[PDB]
Amino acid sequence: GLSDGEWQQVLNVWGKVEADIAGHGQEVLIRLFTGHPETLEKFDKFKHLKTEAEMKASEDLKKHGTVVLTALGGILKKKGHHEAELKPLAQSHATKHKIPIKYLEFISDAIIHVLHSKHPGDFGADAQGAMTKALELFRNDIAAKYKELGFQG
Ligand code: HEM
Ligand SMILES: [O-]
Repeated sequence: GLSDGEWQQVLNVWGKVEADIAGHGQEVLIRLFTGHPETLEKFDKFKHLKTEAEMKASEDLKKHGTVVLTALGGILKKKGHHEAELKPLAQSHATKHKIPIKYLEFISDAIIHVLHSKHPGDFGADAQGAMTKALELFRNDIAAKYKELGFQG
């Protein structure tokens, strides 16, 4: 798990996201979709986004980014005691949305990238370490639920 000190770093970093949830969420999704176009195909409602300009101009994409980061933030604030919050997300992503765990790895990486891009020089090595541990814990707990379901893709 994460130490108390690491959790404090995670939630300090998260304050930066909370100042502009929509902006961070949009950039995370655009980073995901442009780096990994297969992920866009999982979103019937974003499939029409044929260019990054279209992605940037999409208010519904920003809206979904808000939904995604709001959910993640609620999970992070539980500091690992997130079974109730995480189980339903894992199950909806496996059974309804059909999201392979690889794509959760991709979005975790996107979050780290966006944090550096939006806060260059203000996302220190300790902060990156702590946030990485938190995202790995999130991903790994989802992975356990995916295994229960026998879900791969
Ligand atoms: C940080 C990781 C993620 C979080 C916190 C998250 C959160 C959410 C939430 C809260 C919803 C709405 C409720 C639900 O259906 O469960 C949702 C819907 C959805 N998610 Fe995610 N998600 C994540 C990653 C992903 C990834 C990586 C993909 C695909 C590459 C994805 C695909 C979808 C799709 C297709 C929907 C339905 C969208 C719609 O048509 O309204 N999610 N997600
Ligand atoms: O999502």
